[PDB]
Amino acid sequence: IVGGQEAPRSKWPWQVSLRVHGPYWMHFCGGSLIHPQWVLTAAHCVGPDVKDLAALRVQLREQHLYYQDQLLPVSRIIVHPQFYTAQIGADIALLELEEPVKVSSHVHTVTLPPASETFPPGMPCWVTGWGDVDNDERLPPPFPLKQVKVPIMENHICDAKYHLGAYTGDDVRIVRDDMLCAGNTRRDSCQGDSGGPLVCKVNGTWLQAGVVSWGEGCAQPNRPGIYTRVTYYLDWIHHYVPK
Amino acid sequence: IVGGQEAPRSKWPWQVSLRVHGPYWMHFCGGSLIHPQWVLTAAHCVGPDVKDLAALRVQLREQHLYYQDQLLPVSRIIVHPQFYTAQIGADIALLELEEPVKVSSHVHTVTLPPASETFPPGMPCWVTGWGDVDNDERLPPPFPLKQVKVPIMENHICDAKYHLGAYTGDDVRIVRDDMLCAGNTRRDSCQGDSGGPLVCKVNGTWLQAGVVSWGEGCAQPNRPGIYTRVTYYLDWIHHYVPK
Amino acid sequence: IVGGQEAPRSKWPWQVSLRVHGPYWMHFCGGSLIHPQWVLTAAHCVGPDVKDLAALRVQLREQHLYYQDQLLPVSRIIVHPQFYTAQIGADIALLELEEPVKVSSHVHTVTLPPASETFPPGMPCWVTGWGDVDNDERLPPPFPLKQVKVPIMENHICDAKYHLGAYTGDDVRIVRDDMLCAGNTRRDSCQGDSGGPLVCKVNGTWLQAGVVSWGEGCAQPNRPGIYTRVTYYLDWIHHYVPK
Amino acid sequence: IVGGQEAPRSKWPWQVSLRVHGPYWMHFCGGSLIHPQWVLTAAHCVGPDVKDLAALRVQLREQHLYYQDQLLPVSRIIVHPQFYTAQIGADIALLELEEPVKVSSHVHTVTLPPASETFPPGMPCWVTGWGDVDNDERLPPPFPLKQVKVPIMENHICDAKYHLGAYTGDDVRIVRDDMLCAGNTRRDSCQGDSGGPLVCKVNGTWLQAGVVSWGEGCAQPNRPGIYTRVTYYLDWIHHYVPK
Ligand SMILES: *[C@@](O)(c1noc(Cc2ccc(OCCc3ccc(Cl)c(Cl)c3)cc2)n1)[C@H](CCCCN)NC(=O)c1ccc(F)cc1
Ligand SMILES: *[C@@](O)(c1noc(Cc2ccc(OCCc3ccc(Cl)c(Cl)c3)cc2)n1)[C@H](CCCCN)NC(=O)c1ccc(F)cc1
Ligand SMILES: *[C@@](O)(c1noc(Cc2ccc(OCCc3ccc(Cl)c(Cl)c3)cc2)n1)[C@H](CCCCN)NC(=O)c1ccc(F)cc1
Ligand SMILES: *[C@@](O)(c1noc(Cc2ccc(OCCc3ccc(Cl)c(Cl)c3)cc2)n1)[C@H](CCCCN)NC(=O)c1ccc(F)cc1
Repeated sequence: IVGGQEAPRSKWPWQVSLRVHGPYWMHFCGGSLIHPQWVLTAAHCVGPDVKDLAALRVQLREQHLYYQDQLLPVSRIIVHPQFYTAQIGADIALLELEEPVKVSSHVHTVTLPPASETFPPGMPCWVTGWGDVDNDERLPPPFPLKQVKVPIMENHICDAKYHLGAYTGDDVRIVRDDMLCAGNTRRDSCQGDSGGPLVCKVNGTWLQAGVVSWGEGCAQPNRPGIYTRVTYYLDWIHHYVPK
Repeated sequence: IVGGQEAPRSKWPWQVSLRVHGPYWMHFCGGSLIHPQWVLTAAHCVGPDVKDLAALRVQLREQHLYYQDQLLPVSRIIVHPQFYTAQIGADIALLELEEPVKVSSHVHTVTLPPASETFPPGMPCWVTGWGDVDNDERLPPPFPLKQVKVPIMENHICDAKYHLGAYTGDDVRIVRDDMLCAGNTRRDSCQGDSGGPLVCKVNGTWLQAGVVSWGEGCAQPNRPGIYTRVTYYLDWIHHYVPK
Repeated sequence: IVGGQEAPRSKWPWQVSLRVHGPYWMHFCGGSLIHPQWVLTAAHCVGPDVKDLAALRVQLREQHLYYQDQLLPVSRIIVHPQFYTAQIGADIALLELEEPVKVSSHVHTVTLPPASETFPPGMPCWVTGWGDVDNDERLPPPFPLKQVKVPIMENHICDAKYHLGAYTGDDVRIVRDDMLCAGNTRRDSCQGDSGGPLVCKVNGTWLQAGVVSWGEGCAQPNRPGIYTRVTYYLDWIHHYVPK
Repeated sequence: IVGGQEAPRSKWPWQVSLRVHGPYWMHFCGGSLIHPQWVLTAAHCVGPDVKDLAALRVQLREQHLYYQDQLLPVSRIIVHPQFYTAQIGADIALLELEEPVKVSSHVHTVTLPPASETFPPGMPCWVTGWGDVDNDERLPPPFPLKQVKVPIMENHICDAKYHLGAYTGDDVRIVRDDMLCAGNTRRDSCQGDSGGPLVCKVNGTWLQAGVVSWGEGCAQPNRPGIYTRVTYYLDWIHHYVPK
């Protein structure tokens, strides 16, 4: 996370850390608990190539990475079949846990938005994770969960910005309709925030608008953060995850 | 180049090295001389973001990088306007030299194929360059120009291979119609060969079939090298380069 | 620590972590609390070149580095004036804290040996710290304090081992009389344990025999860990530290 | 080499490159040809631990590293038996080639100084090699042999400078009597120049005064370059090398 602050312990009870087997169980991406048995993440965290499920675990909400790990094994990785790269789109995946988790006020699911919600500019939205605090700058120990409030911008505005300082023709769409844009040169997600949630408070409910997907660096001029637009993939999610 | 050998001095008179300003004029990509004043390369070498022409030079055929440099300034970079990433496609660009080169038997142009030419599967073609000799393995000093014979593979077969061990749906195209495929787990192009030529000898003439574009690593199982299909972009090339 | 285990919370109440100012207060060396206002460490941690006291802090015993830091400022660095390199010797230094520590069962001082004490070969001693777990292998998060039992070895035997597979003449001393030797190819101290204590239980009391100094890598054949011999420098320590 | 310039082809016919077996025969130290069968270098380049001779070769003078290699195998490595570290001293070694080389005006031996020559300040002296051009700054391709004129300073002056900004007591000698000091903040040897020659022209003959040994970084304030003093080790050299 670029800008923002350490999250209060009572905020973001759906935040998860994805861990890869190595010298230790290392954080490589975020996710969100959308069901006691299901984690929502980015496809680019777990694909497009098929990996050994034994090499993956999930960690539920931790204030500080690694200090109190209780790792959960995964039974299934489901990756959107249209996914190949984040810039092409369909950057969305599901992890099925081997067992349902016990939910509480400290650890519980995020609400998915209804199909009609567009998340226009001036919506209050937050992105959370344990990623880099700037381009090529690691989150230092003790690895506190960060949050930052990011301004939403309309896709067409964001598309026009991505074309400034580029050879790409103005008519060749960069920011696609299954994507959502937020952030500026002080407030963004960064490497290690991938797969984590962008959440907006709508009529007193926290809704997941986005999955951290991609950008040209982090907090760079005319290069806002890009997110998988959750409303676009509700029917695909609801094929796997009970309502 | 993976699984290659050092090129004879008399072969590949069209090979060029692209150089970026730093502590020295470092090789970052290949190219081909298609006209005395024009170099053909990959868009991803020089875009999609706009670069300073002052930081770029061209070096014509060298047996060993850096030994006998005579660096040429570039007057214009023309990146295909449909280019954003190599996986989306249109991975092709033109460098206009500030002066035409005086051609010789040692340094001269490659022939572009006719629009009709379909380089059939199995045909023996060659790819050349000063790139890595394996995944994350640098070409050692003294940096000899390398060559490897790579068989052409039909797009449908190559697309099918990229789907093996992948979550991507079989009906979702990975290798697109403006791309061409060559190589196996012993013979491939690699990082630093980007923008360089894939050449095939047809009716006793060397024709440039491909521009080194992308792949999943180098010489990996079921991940052949992907190239920009030159026949696809002949009308765009001929818009700038005299016939 | 090589071949160790995580320390019980009740053990090694004198262990300290030395911290340098940067993007965070990073652990670079160990130390021991020998008096409420004094830390014993290696000269090579803090010399021979003069450093800014503002850039140094001390952290008293913590089970996991960085998690619950309470960083203590240092009023003075005293590096033995005969120190230039660890292999020459006098690898010993004192940090004077700005305030005396309030001692407890969890955090308190280690006992210095009497001048006469000869820690005989084969005696069970312990070395502790947050250093590497093998050659160029970092302690993973969450950075637990580690411990390993290492047998004391006679200087003459240790000197003889350093000469095996070396050009150095057998009559040319490598392990000097102000040094002490411990460890084998399964059990050693390593990079980041420097300045930490080697403690031995004598007549029911923990005595500090050694300060982690140097070696040829960690746990290498015929290259035991070398330590500053504390008994050798008692008169220098007691010049500054009340008895 | 810090400061100075590329050496003319006609200068330093005694300069040698030491090569270690890896992905390529990589330069790690310099040397000097003192006899058709013998190379003079630093002990720290080849010791104190015994290595496999098959992993070492010698390259005689080349203007550009790697471009025209004709590598020579070594029959013997002879390291001063008093050597353990450069700062302790006796930083001197001999390589015996398997065959005598053919000498010419382009490749020939350097003259050793007579026992009485002290090399006082104001002597014109040069140091040569393919080492770093500044602290952690590699010689760029094409790796030209560099030279720099370095001012000699008296041992006592150099010893006093090494004490400025240090804890080491003023009467604890750092610069030892078997060592020689040259350089300033514009002109020095650096990492990769180790084992190479410091040569001074005395009564129209080039004499090797020094072997590149050590320093605190390169061209740093109050830290001139330190060399093994060749006159100190003449009797040891003459045990092995014919006059
Ligand atoms: C994401 O934070 C991000 N950062 O890096 C990535 C890519 C990445 C890196 C490592 C891994 O490790 C997977 C290991 C593994 C092993 C075994 C098993 Cl079984 C499994 Cl499942 C996994 C995966 C993925 N993603 C950032 C966010 C940027 C936000 C900018 N505002 N995204 C990118 O860096 C990025 C992604 C894709 C792009 F096309 C461009 C940029
Ligand atoms: C290509 O060999 C390759 N290798 O690296 C690249 C990417 C790359 C990296 C650096 C640069 O630097 C140019 C910077 C610069 C600065 C100043 C100025 Cl003025 C200019 Cl013009 C430019 C450019 C490009 N490409 C390989 C080939 C793989 C072959 C496999 N068989 N391709 C990739 O590595 C690759 C490219 C694109 C992708 F989407 C994936 C993979
Ligand atoms: C020690 O564990 C060790 N590990 O690294 C060292 C060297 C070292 C590296 C960095 C620093 O940082 C000091 C920075 C600093 C900045 C500001 C301020 Cl204000 C201050 Cl005071 C300081 C210090 C020291 N030492 C190991 C133990 C090996 C045990 C093997 N059995 N020792 C070595 O690595 C070693 C030391 C000396 C040698 F000559 C050789 C080897
Ligand atoms: C020297 O230029 C220098 N630079 O690095 C060294 C140390 C060094 C590095 C690599 C190797 O390779 C060993 C490979 C090998 C493999 C097989 C076989 Cl068979 C053999 Cl024989 C060898 C060896 C040694 N030395 C610089 C010069 C500094 C000049 C400052 N004005 N010296 C140092 O960096 C240095 C040496 C010793 C010190 F105590 C401090 C500094």
